[PDB]
Amino acid sequence: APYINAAFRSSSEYEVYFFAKNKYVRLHYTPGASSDTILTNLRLISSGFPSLAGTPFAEPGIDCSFHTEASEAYVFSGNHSAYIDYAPGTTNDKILVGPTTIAEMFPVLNNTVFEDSIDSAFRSTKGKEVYLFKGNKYVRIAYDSKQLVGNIRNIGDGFPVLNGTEFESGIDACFASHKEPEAYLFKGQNYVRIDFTPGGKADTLVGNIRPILDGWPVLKGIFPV
Ligand SMILES: [Ca+2]
Ligand SMILES: [Cl-]
Ligand code: NA
Repeated sequence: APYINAAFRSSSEYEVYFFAKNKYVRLHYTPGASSDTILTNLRLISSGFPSLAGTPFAEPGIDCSFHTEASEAYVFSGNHSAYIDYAPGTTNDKILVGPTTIAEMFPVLNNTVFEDSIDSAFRSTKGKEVYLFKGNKYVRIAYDSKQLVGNIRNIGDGFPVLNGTEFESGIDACFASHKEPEAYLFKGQNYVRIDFTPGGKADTLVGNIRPILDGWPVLKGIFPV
């Protein structure tokens, strides 16, 4: 039971979506402060995103997601994917593409460890790049061309600061902060903050690791879900 199974940052400034099982919350956050606030109380994914009702993303829920551009995002559940427009503040949310399987959405992932499911992913600052994580492996993909960038690598090799930590063999969830170029990584009950610089994964800065319920105290008594 990882506390947070998926996360992606909103088109709304300093807002983020955290998913756990078939449910989610929408938070307003402030880097540097423990002052985070719930804007949308824990509820069914299908309630917050009606276009997802009757799909793997509603039940059992979203296990990986990343922000792309505008109010669009990629979501996953097992071996399934959808490109969606969540249209913040309106009844106009919709699936642009899918549901389809991961390999159908991204043929470059066919016959890889990513085909059957993806642990987590976050939006890079460079071009249209996105970091995908599955076990102890990661790879960058450009979401527009849908082509891979670089080789599939061990997290520990691509990110030496994460080598030896609990993130080395996997990342349960993560998202790109509105404060660039930072990201948050989540593993089990813990999380950490990073400062990354595209191309130079080796030059990643990492903070000390903390329990989720201490860094985001507002989730206390709500998470684990
Ligand atoms: Ca996950
Ligand atoms: Cl994620
Ligand atoms: Na993201």
